[PDB]
Amino acid sequence: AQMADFGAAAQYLRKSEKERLEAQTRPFDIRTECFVPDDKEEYVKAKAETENGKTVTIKEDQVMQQNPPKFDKIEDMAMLTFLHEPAVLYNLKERYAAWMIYTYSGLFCVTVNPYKWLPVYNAEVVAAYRGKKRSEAPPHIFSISDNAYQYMLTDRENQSILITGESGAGKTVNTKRVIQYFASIAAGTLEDQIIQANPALEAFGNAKTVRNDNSSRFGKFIRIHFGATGKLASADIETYLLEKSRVIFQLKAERNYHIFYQILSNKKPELLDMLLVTNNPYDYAFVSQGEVSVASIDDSEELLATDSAFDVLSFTAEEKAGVYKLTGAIMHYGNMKFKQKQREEQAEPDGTEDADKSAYLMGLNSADLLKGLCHPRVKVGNEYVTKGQSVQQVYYSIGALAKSVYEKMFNWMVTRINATLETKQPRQYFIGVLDIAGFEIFDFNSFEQLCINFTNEKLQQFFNHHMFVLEQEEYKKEGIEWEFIDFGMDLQACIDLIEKPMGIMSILEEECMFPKASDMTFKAKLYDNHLGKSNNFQKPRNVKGKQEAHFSLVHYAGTVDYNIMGWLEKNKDPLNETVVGLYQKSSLKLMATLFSTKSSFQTVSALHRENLNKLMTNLKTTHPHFVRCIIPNERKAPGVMDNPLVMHQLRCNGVLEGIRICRKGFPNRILYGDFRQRYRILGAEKLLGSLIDHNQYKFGHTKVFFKAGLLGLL
Amino acid sequence: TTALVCDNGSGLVKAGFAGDDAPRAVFPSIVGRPRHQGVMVGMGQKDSYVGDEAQSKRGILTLKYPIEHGIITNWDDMEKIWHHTFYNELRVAPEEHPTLLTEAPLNPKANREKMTQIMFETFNVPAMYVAIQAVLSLYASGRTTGIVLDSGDGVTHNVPIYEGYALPHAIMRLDLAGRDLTDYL
Repeated sequence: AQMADFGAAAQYLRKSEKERLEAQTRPFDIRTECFVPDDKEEYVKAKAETENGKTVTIKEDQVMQQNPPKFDKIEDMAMLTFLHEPAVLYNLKERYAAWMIYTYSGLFCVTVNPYKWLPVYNAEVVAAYRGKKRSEAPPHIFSISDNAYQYMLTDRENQSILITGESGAGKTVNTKRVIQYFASIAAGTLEDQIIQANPALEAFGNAKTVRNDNSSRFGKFIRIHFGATGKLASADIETYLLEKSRVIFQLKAERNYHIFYQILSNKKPELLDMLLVTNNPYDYAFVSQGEVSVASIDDSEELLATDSAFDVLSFTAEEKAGVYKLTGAIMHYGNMKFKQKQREEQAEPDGTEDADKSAYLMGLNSADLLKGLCHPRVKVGNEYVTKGQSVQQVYYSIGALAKSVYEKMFNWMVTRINATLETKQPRQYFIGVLDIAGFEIFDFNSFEQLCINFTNEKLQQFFNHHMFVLEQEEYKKEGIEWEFIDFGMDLQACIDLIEKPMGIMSILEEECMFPKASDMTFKAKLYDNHLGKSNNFQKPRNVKGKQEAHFSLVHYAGTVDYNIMGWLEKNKDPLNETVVGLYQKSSLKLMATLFSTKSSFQTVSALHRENLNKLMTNLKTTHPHFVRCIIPNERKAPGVMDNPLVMHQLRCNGVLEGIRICRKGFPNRILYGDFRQRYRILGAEKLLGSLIDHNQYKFGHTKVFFKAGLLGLL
Repeated sequence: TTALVCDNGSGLVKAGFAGDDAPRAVFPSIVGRPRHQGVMVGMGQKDSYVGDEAQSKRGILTLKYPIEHGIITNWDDMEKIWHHTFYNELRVAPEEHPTLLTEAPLNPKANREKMTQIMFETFNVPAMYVAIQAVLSLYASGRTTGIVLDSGDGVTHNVPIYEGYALPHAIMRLDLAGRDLTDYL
């Protein structure tokens, strides 16, 4: 009735009543159809004796009784009776087979990339969601965006959109379609403007990851602004913490940010000659640690796209050649070589060719650079005194310099873009579009993975807090007396030992300052402080055949193992203020514009943690709205998803967390009339006074609440 | 499944796998404990060092042998040394390997009883066995007949064998060995 106005798209958004009513009467049994594990599917239906094309007999408290066919295509699994892994898995499988790539999950919004053009977005014939709520329309994200509009207008409070992004595609198209929706509602457009200069971010904050080929190594938080009354204004984007350790160190079979290789494509010899640089990548260490090139992409077209982006931006000749000079100088850093002074402990240079290159490039002096690197100076009270240096300390200084150069250049380009997309009258309200990397579980986890997992941990605890308070509100609404330990914070507050200034990263910096500290000493200290005294901290199970881990933590995404080899090199950032002063005077005006505005302790962990807390404060002042994109298959074919890949994804996507938490309901909350009609075989006081446990329900204001595992009997 | 050989001795632990040609781990049978103060906060002070780690830090440690004259006289230290031998030197799991320990002749019964009890309880070896050092020395010499004079760090003993038959009434055990020569020097 209310769906036929979507026409050809109604079949996708919500099927007609006929197939659904014939699907609500399927003959299925609760005691002859369960779910058992598997080697290729990991989860299969069966008939302890079990057969579905393969026979096994297993324990009777590991099977999952399949869901009732009353609910076998509902788009919101928050109403099922048997909430378990294969239930949700095959539910999504089925709703994706009979094409409906959209799904509600409690509070999330799970969508799947269809790999197929669908008119489910265009034209406005489907974008007619105007005015509606989420609960009544078919489960489209445009309804979510409309709800965000209604909320921001009716409370004058900022809103937030958090999508999972490490999926290669589905992130892009979903961002595009939602921002197009926002352009439409509160109406060379701002979307054109956004996607014009996006190659900047693509070339600076993206690199080939072992399980990807274009991964955003930073957070994109688009602020799309609205008028005081609700007409769209200009939109300023905000960037955050960046995996800047990538600047120097790269693992095997990976590489740092594209721009190096884009330039190195030997496309425009003017650059490669202005930077006095060859084309062999194996001559510059900061990029040649892993792989020098991936055959899944060409670099010439990337260089040309980036040139076009610089042109459409307000960059001049200097605002382009200077950035090229900065990148070239960072690369010429990679092969600066120093030796101990003969018979004594002091770094001495051997060959200054790269020093000449860098001094010419940045607008600096070669001798001044060399000495200020070899002779740091401090402000002691009201005096100046030089400091001696071992070679490794100077190498630390060089790496920190390169990192800071790259980071501030990145931030300045961010501000430049935010300016170039800004011309508008005074505004008040906006919607937050938070793009972020997701959880990582690779076969060899390292420090950067610990950082990203901690970020995602904070974000997941944040979401859990949100869903906790909304559920508590709903329970107060129906007079439903039920109180519980905060699901939002306490279950995860114990897995953030990493932040407590005695935990993992704290002890990490402690060792960074501790003399002669080794990874073995670090492991010793870790085991002293946490082995046995923590339940989440456990020893890894290193069985010969895999790379060795050194400790294991139980996150929400399973139990993760890490290998601590090389982490002191990852975290140390002793910044050399002398060369900072050198920068603040350079003739290369871009350098001065970067570093315009009574040190030896800076750790990547510290800055990472503080930026994370900054983003958390940025969020906690607003109201969130979540999105969960999924890549169904790796062969990119439409129609079928490979279940182990998608299952691992959904595990790390965190929706299973929402399922586990609503299991602590009463996730099933029904009215009186529906249950009175559907189960009258013999007002609800008499109907459930007939029969089970009386805590299975909580009668209040024409609402019945059910724990999972009750409607499999009805 | 392969088995372990753990010739203990009173001056050197020699361990390895049954089937090799030479012991895989050879380190001093010694346990060191720090005697001095300890001032650098956060240096990660260990309570005790074993093996040859205690040999390089010996400037600040007080060294102790848990075996005096072939007899184990400190069972905690000996348990430390065995734990080291299994987990840090050989890097195996004792629950998956029969262990062949070795002992000198004519030393108390409680020694072997405690050896086997320690093994079976605090290491859960699948099986074990306690041989005599002179018999094994004769195996290695490739003979079945001869009088073998074994002289290690703690005890010197003769065992005469003939055609594979021991003469237990002619076994003579003497209690000066390498360590008494070290002290005399």
